[PDB]
Formats: sequence, structure tokens, C-alpha cells
Amino acid sequence: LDGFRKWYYNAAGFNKLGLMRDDTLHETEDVKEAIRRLPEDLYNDRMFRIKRALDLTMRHQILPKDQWTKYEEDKFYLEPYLKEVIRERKEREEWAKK
Amino acid sequence: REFGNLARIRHVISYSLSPFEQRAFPSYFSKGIPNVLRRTRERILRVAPPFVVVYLIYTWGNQEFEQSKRKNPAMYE
Amino acid sequence: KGFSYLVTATTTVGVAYAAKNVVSQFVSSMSASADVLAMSKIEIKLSDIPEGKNM
Amino acid sequence: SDLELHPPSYPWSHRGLLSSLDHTSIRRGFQVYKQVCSSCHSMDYVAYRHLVGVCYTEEEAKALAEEVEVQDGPNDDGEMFMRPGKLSDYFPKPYPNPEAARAANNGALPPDLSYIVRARHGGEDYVFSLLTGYCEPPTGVSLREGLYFNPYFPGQAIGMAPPIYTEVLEYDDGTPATMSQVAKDVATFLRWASEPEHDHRKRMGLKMLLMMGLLLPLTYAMKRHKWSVLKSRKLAYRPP
Amino acid sequence: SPTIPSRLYSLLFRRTSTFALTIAVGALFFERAFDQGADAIYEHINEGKLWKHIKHKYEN
Amino acid sequence: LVDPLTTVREHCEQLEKCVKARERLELCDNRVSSRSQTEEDCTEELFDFLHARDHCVAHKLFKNLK
Amino acid sequence: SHTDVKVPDFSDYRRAEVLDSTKSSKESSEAR
Amino acid sequence: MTNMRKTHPLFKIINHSFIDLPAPSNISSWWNFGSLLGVCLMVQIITGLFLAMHYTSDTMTAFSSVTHICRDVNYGWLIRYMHANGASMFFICLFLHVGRGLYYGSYTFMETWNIGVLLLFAVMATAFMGYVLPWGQMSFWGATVITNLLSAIPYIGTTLVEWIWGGFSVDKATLTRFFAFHFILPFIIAALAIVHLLFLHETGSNNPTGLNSDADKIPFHPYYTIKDILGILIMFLILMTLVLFFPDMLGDPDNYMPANPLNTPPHIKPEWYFLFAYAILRSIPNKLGGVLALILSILILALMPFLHTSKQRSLMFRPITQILYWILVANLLILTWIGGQPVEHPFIIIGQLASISYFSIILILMPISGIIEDKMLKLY
Amino acid sequence: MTNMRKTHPLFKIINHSFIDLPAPSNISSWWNFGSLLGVCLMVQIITGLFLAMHYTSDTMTAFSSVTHICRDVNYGWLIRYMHANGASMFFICLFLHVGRGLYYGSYTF
Amino acid sequence: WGGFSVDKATLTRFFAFHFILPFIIAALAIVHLLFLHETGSNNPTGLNSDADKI
Amino acid sequence: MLSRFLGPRYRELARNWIPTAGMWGTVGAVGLVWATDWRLILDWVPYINGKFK
Ligand SMILES: CCCCCCCCCCCCCCCCCC(=O)OC[C@H](COP(=O)(O)OCCN)OC(=O)CCCCCCCCCCCCCCCCC
Ligand code: HEC
Ligand code: HEM
Ligand code: HEM
Ligand code: HEM
Ligand code: HEM
Repeated sequence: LDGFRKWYYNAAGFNKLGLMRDDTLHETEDVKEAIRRLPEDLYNDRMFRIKRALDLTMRHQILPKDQWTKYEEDKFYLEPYLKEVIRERKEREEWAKK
Repeated sequence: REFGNLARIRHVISYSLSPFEQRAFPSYFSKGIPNVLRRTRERILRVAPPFVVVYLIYTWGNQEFEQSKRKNPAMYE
Repeated sequence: KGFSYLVTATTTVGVAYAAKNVVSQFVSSMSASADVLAMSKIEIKLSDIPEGKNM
Repeated sequence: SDLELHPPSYPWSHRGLLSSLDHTSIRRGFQVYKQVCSSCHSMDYVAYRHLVGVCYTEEEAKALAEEVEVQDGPNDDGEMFMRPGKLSDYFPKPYPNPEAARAANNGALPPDLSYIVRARHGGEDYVFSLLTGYCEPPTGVSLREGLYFNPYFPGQAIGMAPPIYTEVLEYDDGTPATMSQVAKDVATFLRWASEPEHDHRKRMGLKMLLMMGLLLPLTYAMKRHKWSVLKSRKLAYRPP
Repeated sequence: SPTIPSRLYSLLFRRTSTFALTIAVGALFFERAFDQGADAIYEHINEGKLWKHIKHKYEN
Repeated sequence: LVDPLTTVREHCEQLEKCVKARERLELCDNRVSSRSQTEEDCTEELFDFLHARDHCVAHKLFKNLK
Repeated sequence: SHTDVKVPDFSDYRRAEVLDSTKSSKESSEAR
Repeated sequence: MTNMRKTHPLFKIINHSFIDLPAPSNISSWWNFGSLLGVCLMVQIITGLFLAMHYTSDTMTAFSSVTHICRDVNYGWLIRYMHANGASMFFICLFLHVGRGLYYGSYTFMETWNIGVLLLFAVMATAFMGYVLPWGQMSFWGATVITNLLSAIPYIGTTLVEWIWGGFSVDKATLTRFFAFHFILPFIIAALAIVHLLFLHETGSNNPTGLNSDADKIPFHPYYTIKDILGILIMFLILMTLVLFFPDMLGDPDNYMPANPLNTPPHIKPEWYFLFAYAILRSIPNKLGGVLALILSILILALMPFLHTSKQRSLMFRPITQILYWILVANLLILTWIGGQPVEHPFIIIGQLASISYFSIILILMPISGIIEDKMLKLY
Repeated sequence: MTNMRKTHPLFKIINHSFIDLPAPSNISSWWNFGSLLGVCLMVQIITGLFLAMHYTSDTMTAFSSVTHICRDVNYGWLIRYMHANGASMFFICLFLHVGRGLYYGSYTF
Repeated sequence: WGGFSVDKATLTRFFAFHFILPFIIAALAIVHLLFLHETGSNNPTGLNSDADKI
Repeated sequence: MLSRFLGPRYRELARNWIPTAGMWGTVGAVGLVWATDWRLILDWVPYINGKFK
């Protein structure tokens, strides 16, 4: 499923505009909290990649094939912050349980 | 809310030119045709199979309806 | 508090009675009228048709 | 039989997207209706004021209105009286109530032929096929008296005998009044009576097509002109 | 030698009031010219069928 | 007086698919007429023959009427 | 440095009268 | 000297809502449909206003008044055909609006989506009453059919429908009250659409990518102003070519006859979207069950925002749910065609297969598709 | 937790317009006539809606339709007279409204 | 008039206008209250009421 | 429905809130019968039945 996951990654289409998975996941409250927890350089890179995504979608264009992001180099930068925020939310929920 | 505090953007430079200096239709065909076939190829395999099976169900329903109104050859006598 | 809330309660009982009468008034007004009540209760029927027929 | 015969698509002169009606055919089909079709079918919405400027001139339509009599009142003593009709009068109904129509037409009600083209599927094709499709019934079905076979009418049994034939009336312009010619003329007249706004609508459609074929490229030009500053914008990211 | 759109901009399009004035004048002239053109196309595509074509056979 | 509808209709029965539908029509005609008592009525191929004939009429009639 | 910021080329988008940078405007801008 | 555009209160409201409104730059032509719906609502307000200026609501004179509008009133044929084909265009734009929301995840705006569902309710009721207004054969019979559907409710329906009828059948009281309700209801539609726009304005618009569009925003003027003008012109092109070349393509021929309580048409075929509603009614063979099926088939849009189990908002980057959504549009078309067709085999079996497919796709198959997509993308 | 009355958008608009609106403490009974005008407007809306619900606008049937409302319809006479006297009271409230506006210098707005 | 005197067309068009125009009145009353809320409310003394407001 | 509505705290919250919720449902039922003049319930109350509704 390395090849199948690569095929599904290419067929999803967000690699064509130069996004990332953590770039393109929808902003819930936990996601915005973890984005606030993102460091300066990662936040700036995220916002520039989103701005380029908006520009390309406005122009109905995509990045060149060499400039497409690849499955091998898709960093998951927002993931540990998201898991920590989810853990904090679950801990608050179980304290509200008790 | 309004412009000024929508987002925090840093180190981003945008270049734009005037509409009177540039063209309204810059290579409208030589770049428009590859773009439109690119978009059609990218999003053709998610719409065309449902629409063609709608066409098949439509024509099969019409054909079966016409055979249903057709005379039954069982009841010769 | 009982005196003041008894006054308030009597006001809202009167207001509720008036409002119920108003709403029932309007929804009975948009209901069936005397013309369609009179034209439906009595139906004129005769026997001036032949057998094995329908009207 | 629940199966019905779909009428064929005849190539009418008004079938085209920008083609209007033949007003000479409208006129001819009008006296077809007057000398044949007016004795049974009513016309509650077409008047001589609609007849003027389309198929007859004003004086001809006026005299054609006074050739028929119209009830009017009340009188000075308080009764009705018969007076010659005018351009403001509608077409005279043959029967006062639909019950009299069913009595004179053995239980069948002839519908008002003022919206029959817009009311029947197929339209003037259906009217032409109904008027020209009269034939003897096939072996297997027997129709009682007052009923005639017609494969285009749903249910295949119509309360009409064939109304038209060869030389059923005399045209004023000398056109040979064959059955097909009479049916085509009366179908065009019925199309006009159903939709009198046909020629004006198609002229306005030609005007709309030309104006919007002029405006849509120009409006797209302004849209792409105002949107050009965005569509040629280039972005750069320069982190430290 | 100034071009045609150059002369239109120098004479009419620079001032907004003159822009509106030439818009209204062009509206009048385009209204009548398009009316004549569309009507001419209509009776040429439907020649011999309209009441204005068959009118002379019964007017006199 | 001759009739363009009759001439065009005669050409239509001269056409091939209409005369095949026609031969099916008299075939079911003597099939029904041979049986004495039945509830067998066959209007379907008559509808087919009239459909093909009137389709060819609507193709080739209106050039005669004016 | 801010001096490294050079505006990219736009010759795929310019009109026919502003293609070259050696010819000054005001003889074509008003026509455009 | 101060800027009146932000100083004057009506002008500052117009500025903050329509002029300097921050909007995403990348929204496609699918976002013109809200403005198209508003423009078509205003067009119907003016056009039906003129129709009511020339129209009388009484059973022996409603059809005669409609014919008088068509024949004697100057351009009254144009006005009435504009009204009818604009109702068709209104429902086309409404369905494309709903489809835009479903595809791009705009239902996450819960209050805006619920107000949209209320707007859909009011528009369908208004259009039904407008369809029964000309007092045609199909108009009267469709009114009787829909009111009997309302009468399918247990222990309330009989009295409720004798109440709605103003008697015991569709008659003069029903026609007059339906004229009043049809005339008045688009103003409630306009007020609730103002509430709709306010709830949208509280959170901003949605981009097709489904991401945070605050990094790249453009003013509504003049970009979306001229884009909306172009969309208005294209919608006017389609509407006016419909009116002036095919005025009965989306209409009904049996509506051009006077209404007869005795005679009935062999088929009851309302307009396209009511054909969809009629097919989802005719799917299951019980009265109360079919009424609940229609009600849930309309409320399922209000039930949609609770079914979003995916970590991604839009369907731009979700290919499996794209296939499911286009299969959903496919059986929307199939159910509309079955509603058009009469009640025989195989229209029945195709009807309940399409109904079960539609309901199962919206309830079960779409969140399972989102879960499968997330677990392929290492999000579940 | 949040204050829903001032955080919900429609509710904070309602709160800022009619609930937490800072009003002068000393305004007399002449200041009630704006609210009376609004309520008479709503009364006219509903009552005339029922009148047009039972009303036919044609010269052959207008007067007969009014008689039908007043007699045959259940308490449509009460509806018609509520409509007419509500129009009259609407003009009474309008005259006292403009009287307040002229007397108390409210035309400065 | 819709014609040459007060007739059926005049009565029907007056019916439509009378039905519809109170909603324009309601919208203009919304504008009325909006302007009033912008400018505040007046007191019988004609003074600045901001010292004592409830 | 949701995972945030689980456990003992909300359980005893519902226990505390259930009598006033039942009373609100009760006054809703009384308002319904009083507004609609429901005879099936109004013929069992001891005095109101004299209204014949
Ligand atoms: C598995 C296919 C692999 C194809 C590989 C092609 C080459 C790929 C490499 C080169 C790139 C070429 C261009 C790529 C375009 C975009 C990518 C693409 O098309 O992907 C395939 C597409 C989406 O793939 P995905 O969703 O991941 O598939 C999972 C399996 N379901 O999936 C599809 O296109 C398949 C869609 C099939 C839909 C069938 C629907 C049948 C039923 C319709 C019923 C409609 C309702 C009828 C009425 C019902 C009620 C009676
Ligand atoms: C009296 C003998 C009539 C003459 C002359 C014409 N029509 Fe007729 N028409 C008549 C009756 C009694 C009926 C009803 C028969 C039935 O079985 O219902 C009709 C009906 C029609 C229809 C409607 C058919 C439909 O599908 O609804 C049409 C279109 C029609 N007739 C056409 C028609 C025309 C064009 C005529 C003038 C040449 C004409 N009819 C004359 C009675 C009589
Ligand atoms: C008379 C009917 C309607 C009118 C006039 C109307 C009005 C509008 C307008 C003007 C917009 C802005 C345009 C846009 O964002 O694309 C909009 C957006 C929206 N509409 Fe509607 N609407 C109507 C019906 C509906 C319906 C039926 C629904 C849903 C079932 C709905 C839900 C939405 C949503 C969720 C948005 C936000 C889209 C986004 O953020 O991109 N509306 N509406
Ligand atoms: C304030 C706005 C509106 C008014 C005043 C109005 C008024 C009218 C009137 C008087 C008629 C009958 C005239 C006739 O049919 O010839 C009519 C018909 C109709 N109305 Fe409306 N209407 C309005 C809005 C709408 C809307 C918003 C819709 C749909 C979304 C709609 C749908 C219809 C339809 C389908 C018809 C039938 C047309 C026909 O049968 O040809 N109306 N309207
Ligand atoms: C026709 C329907 C009208 C409605 C529904 C309406 C509504 C209102 C309302 C609700 C108020 C607030 C009440 C108050 O502040 O005392 C008000 C105040 C006011 N109205 Fe009206 N009004 C109408 C007509 C008019 C007219 C005819 C005039 C004057 C010619 C007018 C001028 C004013 C002014 C100046 C105020 C401010 C009073 C103050 O500041 O004390 N309005 N109106
Ligand atoms: C949407 C709002 C309204 C509607 C639907 C409406 C409807 C009607 C109708 C149908 C009639 C004729 C029925 C009859 O007179 O028996 C009528 C009469 C009348 N209307 Fe309205 N009305 C509305 C608002 C108003 C307003 C705001 C006023 C005055 C400020 C007004 C003043 C009158 C008057 C004076 C009559 C005459 C009643 C009579 O002479 O018996 N209406 N209205």
C-alpha cells in the first residue's frame, strides 16, 4: 500500500497545488489551537502555502510537476501539536465527567 | 472582521500590473485549451460514469416500458 | 412577593385568555364559511336516469 | 388500448427558431374554422380586434363581424336584443352551456379551440394528425354509434366524424382546398389562436440573441479586464 | 498621428460627463440602428409571410 | 381533384419498412379473422405501420402544399 | 536584503504597445 | 472632511456588507448563484406584482384573467412567461446553490444552512401556490393531491385539510387564500434571506479549497461586482431564450385548460422539483410513510451538518466522496425522471431502488466514505 | 461560557436595539406612539391579510365579496371593522407622532 | 387608470398596490428606526439625556 | 449522541433537571388542551365540561 497510498495521494489533488495534509485539514477549534501553538517559521510556511493555494485555485492552475510536493517529503508538522491539544481536550472532558 | 486584522502574513511579496498595461485575453486559446483539457482530464472520471449509467438506466427503462406495453405472445388462443 | 406575583399572574391570565380568543378567532375565520357549510349538508338527488348507468 | 400514437414532426413554416407564421395560411384557416369548425367548437378568447392587423384588414374584419348577430342588453324596457357584432365582440359560442353541447353532440363535449395547441401534446402536429388520420377501425374492435376510429386520439375512439374532406369549402384566393391543405391551414390558424404573440416573440428573440451575442463578449472583456490584476499577480516568499 | 481610440479618449472618454454624454448619444443612435438592422433581418428571413408583406393585396 | 396526401401515402406504402409493417398487419389480420371467438385485438402493428408511414409523410409532404 | 527583490517579467501578459522597455509611455497609454 | 462611505449609517452598512466585504479570491462561478437567486427573487417580485395588477383570484374568472393578461395586456404574455420560466430558473439556481453547499462543505455554517433550509421551504410553498394560481386542470388536481398528502396525518389531517381547503375541496376559498399566501410569502422570503445574508456575513464566505481564506482576500468591489454582473447576464440569457423560444419546454400542456372537478387528467405531472418530491412520495406504499419520506427528504439537508465526519471540509481533495456525491446527483436526476414517468414496471422498482440509494448515500455511505478517506490519508 | 444575549448575532442585534437600548428616563406617554404605530402596522398586516384572503378584486365581485366577508365568513365582519378602525387609529397615531415631532423639536434628526 | 376611467383595471391594480406597499412601509420603518438608533432618542425637555438614561 | 454528554455528573444533572422538565411538559400539555379545546381531555375535568367543549 505504499504504491496505493501514493496513487491516492496523487488522486486527492492537494499535492498538485503544493499543499500538505496538515496544511489542508479543516480548522476545528482544536486545529486552530494547535495552529496557535505552531512555531513562527512553520506558521509562516503554512500561511504562504495556503496563499499560493488560493492564488492557484483562483487562476484555475496547478504547480509544475517538479514543484509538486511528494509523498516521501510530506512533513507532518501540525500532528504532534494536534495530538497534544486532543489529549488536553479529552482530559478536560473526563474531568467534566467526574 | 475587516481588512487589517484578518490574518498574520509575513515575508510575502505580491507583484501586480495595471489592467490597462496588460491584456484581457492573454493567450486565450494556446493556453486556454491545454488548461481546459487538463481540468476535464482531472475531473472526468468522477462525473462521467454516474452520468452514463444514468443514461443506461434511462434507455433500459424506456425499452422495458415499451416491451411491457407490447403484446404478450403467450395468449394466442 | 405573593401579592406582586399574584397581580402579575392575573395580568398574564387575562392576556393569555384574550390572546387565545384572538388566535382562535382568526383560525376559525380562515376555516370553512357559511356558504360552503350550507352547500354541502344537503345534496339534491333525483331518480331520472336509466338502470345500469352513472351520473 | 392504453398505447397511443405519437404524432410526427411536420416541417411547418413556423417550426424554425426565428421563423414566423404564414399569415395567408392563418387567414385561410380562419375561414376554414368559420365555415366548418365554428358550428360545434367555441372560441372564447379570440376576437375581431385580435383578427385585425394579422390576417384581415380592419374594414374586412369589421364587415366580417357584422355578418354575424350578437345578443346584447339590457333594453330600454329591460330585455335582450340581437344587434350586429363589432370588432370588440368575441367569437360567438355555438351553445350557451356545455350541457347543450353534450346534448347536441351525444354526450361528448367539444373543447374550446383557443388553447388546444398549447393544451394537447404535439400541438399543431397533433391537430393535423387527428384531422388527417381518420380511417376504418382494424379487425378486432367494434365501435358503437357516434364513435369513430382515430389512432391519434387517446383511447382511439373520437366523438367526431371526419369534419374536412376535398373541397369542403371554397377559398377566396383560389387555392385548391384539398383535405391536407385545409388541415394545414386550420392547424396554423389554431396555432395563431393559441399563441397570438408568436411573431412578436420571435422578433424579440432575434433582437435578444443579437444583443446578448454583442454584450456577453464585451461583459466578459470587462470582467477579465478588472480581474486581470489578480490573474497576473505573482507571489514570492522571502523568509529570513 | 493619434489613432482612433486615442482621439476618442482625448475628446470624450477622459471627462466623465462627456463620457456619459457620448454614452447617451450612442444609446440613441445604436437604438435606432439596431432596430433597423434587426427588423431588416426579420423580414428578410420571413419575407412573403408577414402582414406587412401580404398587406398590399387587401389594402387597396 | 387529386390529393398530395394520398400520393405521398402511396409512396409511403411503396417504402420498404412500411410495407414490412403492412405485411405483418395483414398477417395478424387473418390470424384474428381465422379465430371465431377471442378477445384478441391487434392495434400494435397498425400503430407501427401508421407511425412509419406518417413519419415518411412528415418528411415528404409539405413541399406539395402551399 | 531588500535590493534582491527584483520584479519578475510580465511579457506573457503585456499589451502589444508596452512589450519593450526602451520605449516610453504616454504615446500609447492613452490609446490603451 | 470625512468619508461618507463609512460615516453615513446606511452607507456604512452597505460598505461593510457589499463594498469592502472581505471575500475569498478563488471562488468559482458556483458562488454567483446566491446573487442569481436574489436577482431572480426581485424579478419575480416585480413580475408577479404586475401579474397581480392584471390578475383576479376567483374560480370563474381566474383562467379568463390569465388569458386576458396573455392577450389583451401589452407584453402580458412576456410578463407571465417570464414569471413561469423564472420560477423554473429560480429552482435551477436554488438546486445549484444547495449542491454548491453540499460539495464544498458550506453546511458547517449551521445557522446559515438552517436558514437556507427555511428559505427552501418557503420557496417551494410559494411556487406550489403560484402553480395553482392560474386555475388550470393540473393546477387544481395537484392542489387536491398535495392537500390529501397533508390529510394523511393521523388524528389531525382531516380537520387540518378541511381547514386549509376552506371547505371540503379545492374551491374559491382555497384559490383566494392561496393567492393571498402566494403574493405575501416572497416578502417573508426576502426578510429571511436578509437573515440568511446576515448569518453568512457573521462568518464570511467559503472558498472552494475549504481552507482559511484570510491569507488571500479581495474586496467584493469591483471583482465580484463585475463577476456577478456577468453571471446575471448569463442567467438572463438562459431565462430569456427560454421565454422567447421555448416557453412551454418546462411547462405543462394540461395547465392550459380550464379546471374541471369532474374530469381528471390521466397523469398528474407537476413541475420538475415537485416531480422529484412526487417520486420520493410514491416510492414506499403507505400514506403516512410517504409523507414522512418526503418530509425527511427535505429535512435531510438540515440533518446534513451533523453527518460530517471527515477532517477535511470541501470535496476538492476527497475523491471517493466526489464519486458518492455525483452518484447522489445521478439519482436525483433518476428520481426526477421517475416522477415524470407514470406508474408501471419498471418505474416502480427503479423508484424505490433510487430512493433507498439516495437515503443510504446521505445517511450511511457518505460518513463511511469520509472515514475511509481519513484512514487512507492517515487521519483515522 | 458566554453571554448568549450579546454574543449571538441576531440576539445581540435585538439586545442592542430593543433590550439594552439606552433610552431617556423622562420620556412621557407621547413617546409610546411610535411603538403604537408599529403595532398598528402589524395589526393592519395580519387583518388585511385575512381580508385579501377572503377578498376578490373585480368590479363585478368586489362589493359582493365584501358582503360575503361581513356575513358568510366566520367573524369576517369583525376582521373588516378591525381593519378599518385600525387604519383610522393608525392615522390618529400618525398625527400624534408628528405632533410630538413638531412640539418636542424631534425634527432636528 | 389602466384605461379611460376608474374601472376593473384600476381596481385590480389598486388592490395589488394596497397589498404590497405596507411592506415597503415596514422596510422604511426599519430604516426609520435605524436612523433613530444612530441619532439617539429625544426627551420632552429637549436636553442631553445621557446623564440619566435607563 | 455526543461523547461530551456521558458520565455521572451530567447524569445527576439530568436527575436534578427532570422534575422541572416534566412540569414544563405538563404546562405545555395544559396549554395545548386549553388552546385547542380538546374535548377528549376536557370532558374529564370536573367543572370545565359544563362549557360543552
Ligand atoms: C480504480 C480506477 C483506477 C484508474 C487509474 C487511472 C490512471 C491513474 C494514473 C494516471 C492519471 C490519469 C488521470 C487521473 C484522474 C484523477 C484520478 C482518478 O480518476 O482516480 C480514479 C477515480 C478515483 O479513485 P478513488 O476514488 O480513489 O477509487 C477508490 C475506489 N472506489 O476512480 C474512478 O474513476 C472510478 C469511478 C467508478 C465509479 C462507478 C460508479 C458506478 C455506479 C453509479 C451509480 C449511479 C446511480 C444510479 C442509480 C442508482 C439507483 C437506481
Ligand atoms: C361538431 C360535429 C364538431 C365539428 C364541426 C368539429 N368538432 Fe372537434 N370535437 C367535437 C366533439 C363532440 C369533440 C369531443 C369528442 C371526444 O371524443 O371527446 C371534439 C374534440 C376535438 C378535439 C380534442 C381532441 C382531444 O384530444 O382533446 C380537437 C383537437 C378537435 N375536436 C379538433 C377539431 C377541429 C380543428 C375542428 C375544425 C376543423 C373540429 N374539431 C370541428 C365536435 C366537433
Ligand atoms: C431564495 C433562496 C436563497 C437566497 C436568495 C440565498 C442567498 C445567498 C447569497 C447571496 C449567498 C452568497 C453567495 C455565495 O456565498 O455563494 C448565499 C450563500 C450561502 N447559502 Fe444561500 N440563499 C438562498 C437559499 C439557500 C439554500 C436553499 C441553502 C442551503 C440548503 C443556502 C445556504 C447557503 C450557504 C451555506 C451559503 C454560504 C456559502 C459560502 O459560504 O460560500 N442558501 N446565499
Ligand atoms: C412577491 C413575489 C410574487 C408575486 C407577487 C407572484 C404572483 C403571482 C401571480 C399573480 C401568479 C398568477 C398569474 C399567472 O399564473 O399567470 C403567479 C404564478 C406563478 N408563480 Fe408567482 N409570484 C411571486 C413570486 C413567486 C416565486 C418567488 C415563485 C417561485 C419560486 C413563484 C412561482 C409561480 C409559478 C410557478 C406560477 C405559475 C406560472 C404559470 O402557471 O405559468 N412566484 N405568481
Ligand atoms: C408611518 C409609520 C411610522 C412608524 C412605524 C414609525 C416608527 C417610529 C418609532 C418606533 C419611533 C420610536 C418611538 C420614540 O422614539 O418615541 C419613532 C420616532 C420618531 N419618528 Fe416615527 N414612525 C412612523 C412615521 C413617522 C412620521 C410620519 C414622522 C414625522 C413626520 C416620524 C418621525 C419620527 C421622529 C422624529 C422620531 C423621533 C422621536 C424622538 O426622538 O423622540 N415618524 N418612529
Ligand atoms: C399588507 C397590508 C394590508 C392589506 C393586505 C390590506 C388589505 C385590505 C383589503 C383586502 C381591503 C378591502 C376589504 C374591505 O374593505 O372590506 C382593505 C381596505 C382598507 N384598507 Fe387595507 N390593507 C393593508 C394595510 C392597510 C393600511 C396600512 C392601511 C391604512 C393606514 C389600510 C387602510 C384600509 C382602509 C381604510 C380600507 C377601507 C375599509 C373599508 O372601507 O371598509 N390598509 N385593506
